[PDB]
Amino acid sequence: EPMTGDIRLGCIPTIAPFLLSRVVKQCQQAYPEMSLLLKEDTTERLLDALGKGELDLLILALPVDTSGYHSMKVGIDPFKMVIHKVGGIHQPIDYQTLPDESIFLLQSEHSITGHAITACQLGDSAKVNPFAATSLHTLVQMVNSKLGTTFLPQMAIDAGILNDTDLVVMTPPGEAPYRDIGLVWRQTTSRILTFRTLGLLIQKLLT
Amino acid sequence: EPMTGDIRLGCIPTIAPFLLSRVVKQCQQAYPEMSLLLKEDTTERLLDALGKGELDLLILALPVDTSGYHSMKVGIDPFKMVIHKDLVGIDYQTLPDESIFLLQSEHSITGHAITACQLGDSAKVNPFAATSLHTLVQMVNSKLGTTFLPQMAIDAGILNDTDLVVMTPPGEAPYRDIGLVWRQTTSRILTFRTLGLLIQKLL
Repeated sequence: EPMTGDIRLGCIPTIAPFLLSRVVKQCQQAYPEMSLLLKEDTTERLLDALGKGELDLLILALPVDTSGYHSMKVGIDPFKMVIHKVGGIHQPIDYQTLPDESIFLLQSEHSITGHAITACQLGDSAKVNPFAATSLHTLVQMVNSKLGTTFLPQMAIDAGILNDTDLVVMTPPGEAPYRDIGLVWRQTTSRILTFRTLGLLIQKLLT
Repeated sequence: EPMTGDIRLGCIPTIAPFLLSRVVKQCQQAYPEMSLLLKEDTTERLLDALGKGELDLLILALPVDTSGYHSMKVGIDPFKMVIHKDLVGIDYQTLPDESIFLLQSEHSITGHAITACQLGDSAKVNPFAATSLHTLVQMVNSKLGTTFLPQMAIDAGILNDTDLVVMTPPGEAPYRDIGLVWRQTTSRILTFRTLGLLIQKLL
């Protein structure tokens, strides 16, 4: 029964595009009798889906509200800020130097907006472009068009989201500028061995 | 004032990462006094925002429900089926079950690819229910199935640093139309036609 059967897995669109294929291919090779029924959605709808019984496991970015659930941290990944290679000004980043609507952020339903704001210490909301984005690939294209800057997760950079771009990587304002990756499941699960195995595989996948 | 002032423009996630940056770049170079207040969202939510006044202009497809609005077609982009480089060889029902990767019905590209490629067998669809074509590209590059892709994604380099090859899907009209949608009672007729010509030249 462990590592066998149908498991309905949820993963947020800031994690799934550059982790999920390696998660699924390894489980196909090592556990071919386990069928992962995936779903890509944002955090609140994913936790709700776990509440209704729609899903059994969620791959989330950890600092969210997981009340009534069990949550296991499986890794960290830092934040970076990207600019076209031609406006590199100063490495210790002052947010007040930047022009007015020049920091692109996803719609606030994506947890990466709040995580990047709190972790990289963005205090001036006037610095935030009024783009209501949903894809970080769109923002990478916007920054590559010299239209501003954005925060990128490290796991996006390591999978070549900056390929075919003139973007460069900077270190954001410090004081723990990272994001926790974690696994979420119901407290009444009967598949704790499977979820701990998936967590160990994901943690090892987060190099 | 044509190309001056605030314009609230919405774009679907299956078009935006391949055209929106170039649209905004050319607009702020040729018309620097027009501010594009942008939004990425799916077709029904963009239509709801257009009807309630939250947005003024939408970049969508043509074959969606645009009752009570004005649609202008600005071009086409073909549908192409992409597969891993090792896995190759009119594309009939040879494919196994749960193999075609499709986005949720929330995104119009699913219905567009289904109707334009004559996909009548749902059993060949993998039950992913995705939202991002880049995730599906990563899944196909891991030898996990097929997916449909718009030509504008391939032109923007979505197959770069992958091992995917392009195949012609079995459709009589294997393409998707692109269009601009706005309220019929608008006064910015010249601005919207200008942006439509701009997008049409870009496509």
